This record gives sequence, C-alpha cells and structure tokens, in this order.
Amino acid sequence: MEKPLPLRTDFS
Amino acid sequence: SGMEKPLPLRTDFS
Amino acid sequence: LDGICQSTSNHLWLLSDILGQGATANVFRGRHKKTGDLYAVKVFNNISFLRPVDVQMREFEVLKKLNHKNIVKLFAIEEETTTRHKVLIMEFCPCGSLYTVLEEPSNAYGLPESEFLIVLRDVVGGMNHLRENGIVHRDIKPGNIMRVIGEDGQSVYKLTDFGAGTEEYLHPDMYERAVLRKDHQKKYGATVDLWSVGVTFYHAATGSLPFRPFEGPRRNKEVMYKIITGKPSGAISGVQKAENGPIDWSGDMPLSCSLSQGLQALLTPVLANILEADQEKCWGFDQFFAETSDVLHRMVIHVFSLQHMTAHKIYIHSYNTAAVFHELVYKQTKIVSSNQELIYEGRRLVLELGRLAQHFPKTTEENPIFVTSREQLNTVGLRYEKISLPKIHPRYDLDGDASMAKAVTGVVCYACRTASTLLLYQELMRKGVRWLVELVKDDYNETVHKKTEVVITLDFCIRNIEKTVKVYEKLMKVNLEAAELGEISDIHTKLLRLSSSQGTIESSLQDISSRLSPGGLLADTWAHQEGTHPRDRNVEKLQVLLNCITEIYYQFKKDKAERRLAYNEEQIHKFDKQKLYYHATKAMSHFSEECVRKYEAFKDKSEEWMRKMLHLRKQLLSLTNQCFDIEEEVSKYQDYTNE
Amino acid sequence: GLDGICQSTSNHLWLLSDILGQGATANVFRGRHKKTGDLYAVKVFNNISFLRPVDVQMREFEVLKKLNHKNIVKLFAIEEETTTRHKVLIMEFCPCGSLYTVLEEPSNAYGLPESEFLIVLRDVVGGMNHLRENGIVHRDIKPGNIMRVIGEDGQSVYKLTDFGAATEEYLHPDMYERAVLRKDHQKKYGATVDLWSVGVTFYHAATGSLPFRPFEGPRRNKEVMYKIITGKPSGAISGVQKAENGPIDWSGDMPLSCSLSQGLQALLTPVLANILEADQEKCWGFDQFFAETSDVLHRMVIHVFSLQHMTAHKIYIHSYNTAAVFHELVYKQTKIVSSNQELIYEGRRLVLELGRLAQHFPKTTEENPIFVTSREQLNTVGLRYEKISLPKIHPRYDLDGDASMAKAVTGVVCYACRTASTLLLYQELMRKGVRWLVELVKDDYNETVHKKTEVVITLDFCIRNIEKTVKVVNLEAAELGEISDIHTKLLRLSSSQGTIESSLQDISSRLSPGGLLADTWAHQEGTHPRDRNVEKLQVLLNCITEIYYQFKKDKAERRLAYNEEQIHKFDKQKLYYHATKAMSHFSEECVRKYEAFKDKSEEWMRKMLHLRKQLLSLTNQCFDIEEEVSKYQDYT
Ligand SMILES: O=C(NCCCNc1nc(Nc2cccc(NC(=O)N3CCCC3)c2)ncc1I)c1cccs1
Ligand SMILES: O=C(NCCCNc1nc(Nc2cccc(NC(=O)N3CCCC3)c2)ncc1I)c1cccs1
Repeated sequence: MEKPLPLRTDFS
Repeated sequence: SGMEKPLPLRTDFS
Repeated sequence: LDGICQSTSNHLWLLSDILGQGATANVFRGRHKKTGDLYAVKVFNNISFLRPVDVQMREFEVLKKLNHKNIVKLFAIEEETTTRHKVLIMEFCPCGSLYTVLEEPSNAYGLPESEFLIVLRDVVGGMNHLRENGIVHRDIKPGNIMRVIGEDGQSVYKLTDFGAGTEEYLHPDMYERAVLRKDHQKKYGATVDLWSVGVTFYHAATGSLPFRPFEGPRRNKEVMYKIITGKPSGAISGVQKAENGPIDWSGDMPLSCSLSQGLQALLTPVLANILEADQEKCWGFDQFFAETSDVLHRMVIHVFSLQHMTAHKIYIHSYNTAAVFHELVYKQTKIVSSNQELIYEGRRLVLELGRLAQHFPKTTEENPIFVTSREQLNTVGLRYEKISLPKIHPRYDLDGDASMAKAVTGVVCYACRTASTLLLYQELMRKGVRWLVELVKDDYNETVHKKTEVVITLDFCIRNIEKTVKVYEKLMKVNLEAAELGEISDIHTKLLRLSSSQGTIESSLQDISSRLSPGGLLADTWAHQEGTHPRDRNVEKLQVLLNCITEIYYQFKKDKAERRLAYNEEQIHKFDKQKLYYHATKAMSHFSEECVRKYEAFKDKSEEWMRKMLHLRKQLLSLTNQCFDIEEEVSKYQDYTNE
Repeated sequence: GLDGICQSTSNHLWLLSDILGQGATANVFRGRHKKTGDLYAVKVFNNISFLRPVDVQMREFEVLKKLNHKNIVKLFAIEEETTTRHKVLIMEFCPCGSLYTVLEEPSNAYGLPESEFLIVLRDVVGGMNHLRENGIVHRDIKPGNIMRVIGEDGQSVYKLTDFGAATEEYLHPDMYERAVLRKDHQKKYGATVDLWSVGVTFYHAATGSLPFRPFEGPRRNKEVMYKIITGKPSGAISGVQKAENGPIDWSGDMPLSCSLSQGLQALLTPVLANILEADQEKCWGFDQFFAETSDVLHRMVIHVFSLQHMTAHKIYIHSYNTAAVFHELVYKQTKIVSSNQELIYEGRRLVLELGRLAQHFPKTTEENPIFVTSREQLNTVGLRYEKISLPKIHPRYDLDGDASMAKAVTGVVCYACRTASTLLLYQELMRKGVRWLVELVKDDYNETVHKKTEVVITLDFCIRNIEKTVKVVNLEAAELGEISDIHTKLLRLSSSQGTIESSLQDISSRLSPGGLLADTWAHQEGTHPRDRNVEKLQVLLNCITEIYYQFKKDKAERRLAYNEEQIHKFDKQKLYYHATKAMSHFSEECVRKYEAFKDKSEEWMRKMLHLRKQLLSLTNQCFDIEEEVSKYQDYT
C-alpha cells in the first residue's frame, strides 16, 4: 500500500 | 423572568 | 436548495435543515416564530395526496390527542403559507434516533446493558400505549425510535412514524390478480406487529441484524426469504457465514454480546417466542407485554464469584425472598444454596430466608456481594470474543475507506471495553481475596476463643480430681498413688486423653495461624504482582489511541460526503489512512501483550492460590469440630466433679 | 484561481487562516511537513526587527534547537519562508492549546481540579529547572505560554515555550534625566524576579483568579495595581480592592472557592508566599524553590475521612515516612491526637504499627478512604464550600455583555454542580462509615461477652473449690476464718457480675438491627445516588454551556443578522431560566437535604459515643474481675 505523494503549494 | 427585547422571527425581508 | 424558507403562520423552517427524508414526507428543523422554540416539521410530498383529506385529517386529530412519553408529541396540524398544504408540528428530539445511536462504534457490538433496558422499557411502554389507543404499528425499527435526553440524564426513547373487471371476461393471467387480492391475504393475525420489535431488540443487543445472508441482506434478496420462512422454533439468528454455503442458526446471543448472563437468560426466551412464523405458537401482545414487563420490574443485585473469577447480574424481584436469590445464584454459578458463603464490605453476609430483596445491601458492579464455596471450583474467567482488525484495502476509495474506518474504530472500541472489564475482574478479585483471608482470620480467632474456653474447664476438672488423690492417697492410705480405682480412674485416663491429644490440636492450629499470617505461605503476594493495575493506565492508554482512530474515522466520513478530494487533502487522507492502521495495531497488540497476558497470568495464579486456601479452610474446619467434640466430652464428665 | 493565503518553506507549508498565535515580532500557524504530512506549529518572524541584531537572535535559536526535554516544546528546525525569506521556526504542535485556554473553561473558573494542578506544578517546575541547567531562564512564565499535550497515557503534559535565550554637556535637563541617569538606574534585577511570574501562575491555576486586583481589573487601573504589589505584607499571597477605591484586602490563604485539599493548601501556601516576595533577600532562591516544590511532588497521598467532623482529607506523606508522622498529619487537619485515632479500612479496624512505612499502607481512593473516629465528642463541620450566587443578568441586548454574562453564569453552575457532587460523596462515605463503625462496636461487644463468659467459668469453678461440699456439724478449725473473707468477695463478684449481664444486654438491644442506634436516619435523610441530583444539574449545565459557547461566537461576529439576533435574545432567557432552576435545585434539594443529614449524624454520634463509653466501662469491669480472681486462683 502507498500512493501518498508530498504536499504542494500550487492549488490547481 | 426579566430578559426582554425579543421580536418574532421573519421569513420575508422585503 | 439554499436559504429557502417554508413557513406556516406560526413556524418557519429551512429546507436545508432537514432531519428525515421518507418516501411520503420530509422532516425539518423549525422554530416557533414568536417564541423561537424548536419543533420538528413534517411536510408531505406530492404523492401523499392520493387519499381524501377529510379522512387524512381524521387520522391526524386522533394522533394529536396521543399524550405520553415514549410517543413523540404531535403539537399542531397547520397549513404552509404560500402553498397551502398540511404540515405536522412535532416534538424535536435533537439527539436523533436509536439508528444514529447504533451507528456509533461504541455500540458496534450492542448497547451497554443499562441503555438496552431503557430501549426495552421505553419501546414496550410506547407500543402498549399505542395498542391501548387502538393503533397498530408494524414498521417499528431503529430508524423511527427517537432519543431524547430526560431531565435526569438517562435516555428516553420515543416512538414515531406510525399511522391511524366483470370477472367472466378476464384473461386467466389477469384473473390471478382477481383471486390473490382477497385470498393471498395471508391475514396478519395481530402477532405480525412484534416481529420488527424482536428484530430491533436483537439489533440493539448485538450491534448486528438477526438474519443475514452473506453479501448483505439486500444484495441477496432471495436467500433472505429462505431464512425467515425456515427458522426453527426457538432459533434467534440465522447467518450465511459463507459465500454460498449453508446457513448457521443459533438460539443464543453472540459471544460479542456484553449483556449479563442473567439478562440474556431473561431476554432470549422473549425473542425466541417473538420471532415465529405462525400465529399459534407465537406470542400475543398480552403475553409479550406481560412477560417483558416482568423483566423490567426486577431489580439487579451484583454478585461476583471468587472461585470462578466471574461477575454476575442477579435479576430478581423486589418482593422475592432470599431463597430465590440463592437459586438465581446457583443457576449461573453451579453453587448450591447450602454451599454459598456471602461476603459484603469485608464481613460475612447472612440471609434470613425471610429477608426480601429490597432490604438487601445496596450493590454496584464494583461493590458486589462476593460468593465463595468451601468446595473446589475451577476458575472460568471473563468469556469474551476474540476480535481482530479487518484487512486494510490499499485502494484509495472514499466509500471504502470510511467503511474500513468505522470497522477499525469499532474493534479497537471493543478491545477497549474488554480491557476495562479485565481490570475490574482483577481489581475485584483482589478486593475479595483480601476479605476472604480476613474471614478465615475471624474463623481462626473464634476457634481459639472456644479452645481457650475448653482448655480451662478441662484443666479445672483435672486438678479437681487429682487434688482428691492428694487426699485419698497422701493423707490416708499412703501407698504408691498409682493403682487404679474403678469409677474415676476410667474417667481420669479419659480426661488425660483429651488434654494431651489437644496438645497436637495446638501444633496444627499454630501452623494454620502461620500460613494465614501476613508474610506467610498463603499471603496474597501474587495479587499485587501478577496483574495489570489502575496505575498501569492501560485503559486510558488504549483510549488515547482509540481517540486518534476515532478522529480519523469521523474525518473519513466527511471525505466520503464531499465525494472527491482536492490534491493536498487527498494526500493527507492517504497519510492518515496509514496513521489509522498504525494506531489501531499499536492498540490491538497492546491489548494482547499488556492487558490480556498479565490478566491470564493473574487468572492462573488465582487458581493455584484458590486450591491452597480451600485446603486450609478444610483443615481449620476439621480442627474446629474437634473443639466441639472435646466440648461435649467434658460436658458429661464435669458434673461428675461435684465432691 | 488566486494565491496569497499559503506560505511555505522548502519543507513545510501552512494556511494563513490556520493561525495559532499572534505576537509583536512573529505569528504562529498550524502547518504540515510537505513530504510526510505531519503537523507542526510554525512561527514566522514577519517583524523580526528589534534592538537585537539578527545574528544575536539567530545564535539564540541554534541554542534552543538543541534543547530536548519533556517540558519544553521542541524546536525542530530554523527555516526561511519561500518567498519573503522571513525566519521561520518549525516546532512541535500541541493541539490542546495552552494553560490559558484551560483556565478559560468555566469548569475551571475557580481553579483546576487538584490532580490537574499537581500536573501543572510538576511540569512547569520541571521545565523551569531544565532551563536553568542549560543557562536560560525567562521570568515570563504565564499560562499564555505553557502548552498542553495529551500524553501516551492520557494525562496532561505541560510544556514551556516562548522564551528568549540571552554631547552630554549640550543636552536639556529633561534629556539628561533619561539619557545619562534615568535609563541608567536599571538595576538589572535578577534571580528572584523570575519566580514572581511562576507564583502568580500557580495562584491563577489554583484559584481561577488573579492574586492582585484593583477592583477595576489590573489593566484599567494602572496605578492601584502598583500600590498593591509593592506594599504587600510578607506572607500575603493575594491583595484585592473589594469595593470601588476601598482599602486592599490582604490574605495569605486560598479563597474558600478553592476546591484544593486542605492538605495540599498547607504545602502550597508557603511556596507561594516565599515566591511572591519583592526583595533580593526575604525571597526564595531557585535551589530552594526547586527542592521545596520537589518535596510536594515526591509525596504520595492517602485519603482519610473523619466520621465525626464529616470531612474528607488528603494526607500528603512521603513513602519513606513512618506511621507516626501519618498520625501527626491527621492531627494537623483533624485536631484529634494520635492516642485518640481509631482507623477503619474496608469494614475492619486498622492498626498503625507506629513504625510501618506509608509505602506499605493500604491503598486508598477518595471514595475508598481510611476512616478515622475517636471516643471523644466532636462537632460536625461538614464540607466548607463558598456560597456563590448567579450574577445579575442585565436585560439589554449586548453581545459583549451577554457573552461575559453567560461565562460567569456557566462558572457558578459548575461550582454548584461540582459542590453538589462532593456533598453526595460526604453522605455516601458517612453512610459507609456509620455502617462499618456499628459493626466494629459489635466486635468490641462480642469480644467483651467472650471474656465475661470466659471469666464466669472461673468464678463458678473457683467458688466450687472454697465454697463446695468440700470446704465447709460442730467445727472451730474447719475453715471459717481468713479464707471466708475471700469467699465473701467472690460471692459479691459473682452477684455484681449479674447486673453486668443486665447492662450488657441493654447495649445489645441498641446495637441490634431494630434498636435505638440503628442507622435508619442514614438511609432516610439526605440525598442518594438514585436521586440522580448531580446528573440533573449536569443536564442543565449542558444547556447553559452550549448557550455560552454560542454567545462567544455571537460576540465574535460583533453584529447578528435579523433572525439570529432574535434567537440570541431567546437563548438569553433560556440561559437564565436554566441557571435559576439549577441553582434553586442545588439549594432546596442538595444542600437542604445534606444539612438535614448533617444534623442527624451529629445527634446519632452523641448516642454512639455514649454507648461506647458504657460498653468500655463494662469491658474494664471484666478485666477487673479477671484481675481480682486471678489473684485468688493461686491458693495453698
Ligand atoms: O422519522 C423519519 N425518519 C427518521 C428521523 C426523522 N424523523 C423525526 N425526527 C425528529 N428529530 C431529529 C433530530 C436529530 C436527528 C434526526 N434524524 C435521525 O436520527 N436520522 C435520520 C434517518 C435515520 C437517522 C431527527 N423529530 C420528529 C420526527 I417524525 C421519517 C420516515 C418517513 C418520513 S419521516
Ligand atoms: O508562542 C506564542 N503564543 C502561544 C500560543 C501559540 N504558540 C504555539 N502554539 C502551539 N500549538 C497550539 C495549538 C492550539 C491552540 C494554540 N493556541 C492557544 O491556545 N492560545 C493562543 C495564545 C493564548 C491562547 C496553540 N505550538 C507552539 C507555539 I511557540 C507566540 C505567538 C506570537 C509570538 S509568540
């Protein structure tokens, strides 16, 4: 199990 | 009771 | 839609403030325009306009007069303002329904027993009021049992959502709808009402529905009917338990059900005779109401068996004698009445057979009447169900994640209740073993008080006839003072047989004083080492993890409601999915390694110590009865010391 | 399609709406680690500018980042905000807020519960000390900067935070004031100033109010406040201007409203009075403060309940302390001496071995205490609580006023509700005790009659020696002389023993279940658990609390929409209706029945001590007869 990508700062 | 000022609730606002 | 108001001349409500969406109507949270008070408003759809309004308001008047707790109040029937159609002003129950109550994870495996009795008390009292006012109600379900907080804090459940061709030219296929209209009427026979009630009660007792085909009761529409119309008399639940294998009947509550054994004994027969297909052997309302309200009028005495390490609720009437109390205690513990020693708040407890239950000492689950036998008994323990986490689907699925989360919360929630009971069992064991030791001290102290009463009357008789030998053989005939006489020399040797054989009564009574002493061979040193303790804080440690898992579950619900997540919010949801499994497993293995294992170690050290103490009480009894045999032996020999 | 509400660093991000703290130099936001999603609190210095070059406060931060102690909130990293390059400190997020938000709850309007208080004391002192060990102290510890965490075991863990780490002949006479003289008289006060703040915080935590108040609030009256903290008599811990511009009411004890145990107050009041002292000497030092408080924290607590005063007690005793000092500690609160203290634990009498360690005393809880009673007469005191009434609810519609009013009212009904619960405990304990005492006297009775009959089978058996058909028809030397005087005392001993049994039975008929010492008042008078009086109060307190919380929200909005205004005005009536109902219920049902039970126990106690005197007199009377017969038993 996974698929947890890091948080980003362009809400698009 | 002592508290006052209470008006009836409204549906229409003009 | 949004910011839309309906109103009557006296109330108003927001269409968004919806409490209940049914097929015929909808219910909204509203207010009384002039006072501001909250009421529920039931407003009917466009397809509820299919039977005359003269007989529709005939129904509603006869309901507006129903005044009783356990029935939601119908306050007024008013007409909406713009449109003109009828609305009901009802009692607002802000706590929701029993359905929302059973939807919590704490009640995932059934209600706590105290709350169950309330659902039972209130549902039965509601039906009775409806039956008495000539109203049938077959749709009784958790969905429409409301919950209100009574002014004493305990719940009050309230009922609601109840009412008040030419044949010779017909095609034979349509002729079948001209004979199944009056004949397919397998008429209900008035016992249909309480099938729902019985299913509801099982639901509230166990957290699950009584008759379940695998894949769910709704996906598998057909196998459902095979179960309802084939359930043996007395069976209580039918479960598929397999992709398509045979169905599994049972007349018992599940192990997951935490209700007392005493209550299940009262409850199972009610459900057994309430879930029955025919009218003949199924109960009628007169019998159901009479048999149930018997359960309600019983009081509860808590007793705890030290030999078994098991707690017990005794469901008994206020007017029942001490004799039935013993019987009820035998039915759960297999300890017969003449074998029951009662201990309460450190001292023994005598029941005068005339004493009524209302005059018994007040008990709580943590202040119980202990019960012990002088005979041997094996330790049983707390019989609970071994539940482990479900498997976690690695898929990112908002529906599936919320469901998996509800399940995990409910399992950790169960482990958390069980662990709590395991600590009570250990803390109650300690409280009882402590007193039991002190009661064998009273028993030993009584034996010594009797021994030092017989040892001094034995002595005042021995030197009473030996001082006559000081005159018979010393001052008169002066010859050897050893030749025996006839009458008294046989009772002199008989007294020396007591005084000397009693010397070894002390050597054994001193040994039991030593093994019962504080640092002795029967010290309760295992009780202070071998278990978990209130200071270990295992319950609140679990609680802390259960709070994290619960907080995630509530969120995973909001995620499901939002239907699909933004980018950052999706990664957090994914991250919190791993967090949830981490916390759950951390809790579940802590339940295993700390709570259970140290409890089982304690359960076994108490079975060792129990055998030891029984042996000692059997020895101290064997010695006590010798003091009464020496008591009566000196009784018949003492008055012979008259001269 | 717009930004400007999201700050970041290369490793964290945060939403400018998720603001946890505001301050002159920086703000604090709730943020996340980009790669892991874990939450941290990020403090962003938007106005780092001060009198302190950035290099000084940056070497500070590197020093604090090394700190690693359970009562300091960890400073993980020092970062730069992505676009403004402002210094950001990322640090451990305590989701429970601060000790400020705790003391702001109405359930703590009158101090924290004792168990929580001890936690604040332990952890504040623990952090304070760890600071000194690393050569930092700030004199600025207040609830505002004490963070709260829930520990692995569910107990609070408080954590310190927000502490730093490190012309002339041509000027006016008014510039020469401060430029060469007045800003030069800064006497760099140190060492003892630090503790003043910690003292005010502990008073505040313990009472729910501030220790020095000039009637107009410490802020609105700037002047009287300085007059208080500089003229405070030694040993005083609170100064309050009760009336408008009246004298200051000094006190050196906690207020009655303080629910803290009389035992802990006795330990706390010293360390307050010596901490709140405004001179170099006369005030304590750190080394003494740490040791003195460490003494309170290393103490365990034993619960005892005085049946005759009807009062509960916490005994703060060391585990190595000896049973003799246990009696001392009970004497200090009970005013009953050690040779007078009879101890009862779980239905039976307790024997204080005079040398046993408290570590080995029976475990006790507030509801499973050790009971204490004496044979001497004692007047019942009962619970000492303060009688607090609802404030005046003024009828105007005012969002600020109504919020402040609802908070006060919620606080009064918590005190009422908590006090109501203790009243029920004192009665439930009293009943458990009376029941147990009565069974103990029955053991003292059975012990006496066990020796009365034990001695009669010696009188009747030794009378059968000198007064049988063996001892004593004309006779002049057949024993009628000096032994006939012992047969006379032995006859008057056997007959006097007759009325011993007559009085002995009379007390058995009062100890009997139906007799005139039966504890029948105990189950009739006063309130019971089945009365559900506390949860009744609780139900009202929840209505009141929910309203107060909504009135906070309304106050925040500053202006209510039309319907909401009118709902808020109705809720204000509901709030006053619930509160006066809860209050009058507390008065006419909990207190009124409790006092009735109190007076019935004072009356029943007199009857008890009067029977215990009598039964004693009959016990001694038997040891006397045993004594006077054990002499004539040895003849020749
Ligand atoms: O009654 C029905 N449906 C169930 C309840 C709505 N009915 C009523 N509700 C309240 N107060 C109230 C307060 C808080 C929450 C709730 N809602 C729930 O708990 N829900 C929603 C569905 C199941 C769980 C209700 N007063 C009166 C009624 I009549 C209906 C079935 C068909 C039409 S209506
Ligand atoms: O440090 C400050 N202020 C002290 C508080 C904020 N600081 C911190 N907060 C947390 N977690 C957290 C969680 C939930 C609520 C809260 N906030 C409160 O409960 N508040 C705000 C002040 C009084 C009532 C804080 N972690 C680390 C810190 I550093 C400063 C503000 C501006 C300069 S300094």
